[PDB]
Amino acid sequence: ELVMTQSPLSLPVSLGDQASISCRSSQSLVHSSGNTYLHWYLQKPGQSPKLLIYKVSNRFSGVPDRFSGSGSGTDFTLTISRVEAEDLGVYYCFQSSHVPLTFGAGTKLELKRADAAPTVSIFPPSSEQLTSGGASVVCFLNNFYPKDINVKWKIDGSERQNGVLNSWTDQDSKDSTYSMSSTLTLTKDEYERHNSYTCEATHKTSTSPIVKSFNRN
Amino acid sequence: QLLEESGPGLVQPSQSLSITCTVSGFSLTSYGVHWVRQSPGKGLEWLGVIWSGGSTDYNAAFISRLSISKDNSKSQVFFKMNSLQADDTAIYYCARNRGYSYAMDSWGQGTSVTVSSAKTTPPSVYPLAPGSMVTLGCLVKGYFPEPVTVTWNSGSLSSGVHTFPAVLQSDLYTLSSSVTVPSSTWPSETVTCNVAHPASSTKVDKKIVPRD
Repeated sequence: ELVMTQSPLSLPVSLGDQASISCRSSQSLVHSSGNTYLHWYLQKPGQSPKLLIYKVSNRFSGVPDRFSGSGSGTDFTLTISRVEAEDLGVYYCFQSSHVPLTFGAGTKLELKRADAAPTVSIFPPSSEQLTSGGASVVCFLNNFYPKDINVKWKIDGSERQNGVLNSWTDQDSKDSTYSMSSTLTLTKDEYERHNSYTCEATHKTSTSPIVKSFNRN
Repeated sequence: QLLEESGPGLVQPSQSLSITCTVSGFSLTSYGVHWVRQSPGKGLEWLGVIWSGGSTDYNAAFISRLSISKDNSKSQVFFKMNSLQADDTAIYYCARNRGYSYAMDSWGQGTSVTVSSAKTTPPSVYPLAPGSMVTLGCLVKGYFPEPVTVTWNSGSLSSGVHTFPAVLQSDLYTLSSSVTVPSSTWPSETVTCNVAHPASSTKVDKKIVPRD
């Protein structure tokens, strides 16, 4: 098949920096017509993708000259000479030289900021939910950076991976941090069967993990 | 140039999805129209296209259940996909082929499709109180379909709020939201989780109070 590999997956930048995003195809994108149908799109949250560069290096209508595309055959690069806030989003390369037409997996252009440790809060099941016959233990890991983070749940000192559901927010608009929510789902009998519940967060801001616990008592 | 998808929103698995793309500002006899979808699990995927000339091209992985046609005089393109499965849940777009560049240039706003056998179900809203700043929460569990809107103190408390994307569990959605306020404001001052689920016409105002 014709695979499009976009690199990098995430690209943290400071406003003003230059950014370079690459796209490599498993086969030459030079089409039999002699044209190279490699294009670049930028997509923002809640919006459809917008065309930036078509046929390797042609800037599309209304696209600022800071954007430029280059490359040939199987290697392509999109360059933003001086990054602006409005450039933040996910970039996708798209090839229409071979059917099926395919998109790269996208590169997220994100804003860098100082590293920040997560504020971790753990919550036992509400009595309301307990009455209903269920049990969810919730843990929030708020305002951290970078987004890479590892959350582990421990029940009576034993690590639990099944029954865990995680959700992550997008980079925050005001402080540029990320937040995450993790929920350990259990049967009420299971929950009542154990006493110590722990939410453990491992982030690069510390050699030591942040631990939050409670005892059902 | 303007493309607009008109679709069903909710579809049950095994059934079919029909979407009509109505275009304005240009002639279908002059520009081909592509269909592309987007889901978290598969990113952007091109489904097929109907060229100005009227011929079609499809992504081999869908051709067995996909059909695209158009009515040049009505400026409408018809998309129909059968035997939907849960992972066909996505945002479906039609986009204009920019002639000889073979790149999509004008896109429709997209129509969100959820493939699910689930029935409309209001959420269970559980307050999350602790077991300087204090973080309080709210668990909105077991609802369908998306979306629900969570606010704090009826929208009066907007800073320090994190509402997380819902996740699917047992075919129902569950999401949480956290708010962080100075500890000198809670519980001295009331903090409430406000949830609205349009589809089931329900709203829930859950006050967050200390435990035990």
